[PDB]
Amino acid sequence: LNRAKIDSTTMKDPRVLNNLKLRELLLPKFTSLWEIQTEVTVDNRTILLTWMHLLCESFELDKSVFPLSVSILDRYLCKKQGTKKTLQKIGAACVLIGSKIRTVKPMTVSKLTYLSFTNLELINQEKDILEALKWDTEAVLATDFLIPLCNALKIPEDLWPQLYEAASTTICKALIQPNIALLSPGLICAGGLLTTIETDNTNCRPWTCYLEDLSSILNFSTNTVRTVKDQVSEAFSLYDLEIL
Amino acid sequence: ADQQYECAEIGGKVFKARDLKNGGRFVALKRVRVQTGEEGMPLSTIREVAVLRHLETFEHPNVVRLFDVCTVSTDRETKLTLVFEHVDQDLTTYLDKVPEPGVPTETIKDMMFQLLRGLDFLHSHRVVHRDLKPQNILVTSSGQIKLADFGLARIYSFQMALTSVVVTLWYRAPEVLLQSSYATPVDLWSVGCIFAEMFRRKPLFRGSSDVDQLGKILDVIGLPGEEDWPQAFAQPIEKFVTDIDELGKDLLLKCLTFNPAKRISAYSALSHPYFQDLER
Ligand SMILES: CC(C)[C@@H](CO)Nc1nc(Nc2cc(N)cc(Cl)c2)c2ncn(C(C)C)c2n1
Repeated sequence: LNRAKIDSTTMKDPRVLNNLKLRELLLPKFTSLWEIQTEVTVDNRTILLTWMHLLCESFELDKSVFPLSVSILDRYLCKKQGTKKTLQKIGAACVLIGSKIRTVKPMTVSKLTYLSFTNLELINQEKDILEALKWDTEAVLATDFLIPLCNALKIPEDLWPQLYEAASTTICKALIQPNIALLSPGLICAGGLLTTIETDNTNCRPWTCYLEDLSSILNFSTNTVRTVKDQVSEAFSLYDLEIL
Repeated sequence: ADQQYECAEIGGKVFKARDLKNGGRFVALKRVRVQTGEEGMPLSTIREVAVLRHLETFEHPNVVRLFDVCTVSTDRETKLTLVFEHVDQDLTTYLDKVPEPGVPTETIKDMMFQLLRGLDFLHSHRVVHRDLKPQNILVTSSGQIKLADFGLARIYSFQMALTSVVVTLWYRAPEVLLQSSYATPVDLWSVGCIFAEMFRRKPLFRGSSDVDQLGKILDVIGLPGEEDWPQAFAQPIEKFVTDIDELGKDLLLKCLTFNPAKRISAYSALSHPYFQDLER
């Protein structure tokens, strides 16, 4: 019931942003998404992530379960092999691990099963994922950047509830699309925020005025920011339950 | 039968054992019970392992180190062993065994310094260790501090849900007792209480229940005005904490501040004039 409020130590400290960028440099350099795969393709990914998304949205999980469960999925599928006839089991066990880490009331096995294999088969899949990644499950999520970016662009605290709310929804849907997987979490986030600030400016400065700055905060070029704004926005458009 | 390691105990259950990989070293083996047909791997363990794995390239001196996870599985269940570095002593047993006048105050300073740094590290990576207590603070033979047991820790994010249950009552902050939002300040409360428990070699706020708990707190800290309250129930801290030097009292109160928004943080506590006179 209780939700996390503003914590200056974790949100206003200039060096939290610094560490997020640093720990970002840890996860792998994705040149080609799912390249190690023989069967399943990127088209398969989009359907499965659409379902994984629905599942989090419908069971009302914390905004950060889905990004993490996507991260786990990709990482996992750089190491072991997936088959089309088992892809759902994999993605099911990613949300299981994810919800178990980034949310207060985890998803249960007796809930992903009935809503999708037996439970032992889910449990073994949780056990196989974990041990393949050597239990290194956490990661910098696009979604962890939202507030540190807001604070650094010196947006008044008063707006963080609504902005947070809209931008995480926007980020979480974009992450369904294939071309988003390769971007650095901080960029995905930057883009999510710009998109939001634009549609419903709402007692807030015009997107333009934040580009130059994000460029300096993140340390990318103004052009590569403007492109990621447009990429996230387009990815968000592409969302479609019809595809399942 | 003990695989790759040589294991009747020292505290699932924790055991002291050696490695046959290395030159016959020393590791801490944590055996974890994982009941058959439930939810899969325990929530508590995944969280703990993930934090320690996530930050291990920072090789930080004041956090405990994880080496491996076993996983071993017809008839048997899962068998979860976690090998950690061995540390010779926790703070509790240490405080108990330290010969007379208690711990030299120089130890009190440097150990508290080391603890606050462990915390400053964690919070700056958005992790809140929500379970500080003397059993969870380990001390090496070179008097070195190691935070342990991360099974209640997590990356905090704005607007995330929370259980209303964190920390042993004896070290729980008012925020949690009053059933409100809690965050990093929850660690400094424990720090406040460990800092006292060090000088006086006995816990400072000990109760049977949550209400009781909350009472013994307001006993000392005082009942602060409405401004700092988010019509129920001071005596200067020196009464329960004799042997404390004047500058340590300021830190102590600063961490044992009722209003969470007004509490001292690990970062700026590290630069409170109390630690000024350290050795470096
Ligand atoms: C009761 C005991 C099992 C607790 C201490 O609170 N756990 C504990 N205690 C330790 N140290 C210890 C060693 C001795 N010989 C005596 C005491 Cl009291 C604690 C440890 N050294 C490494 N680990 C792992 C979990 C990171 C340790 N874990």
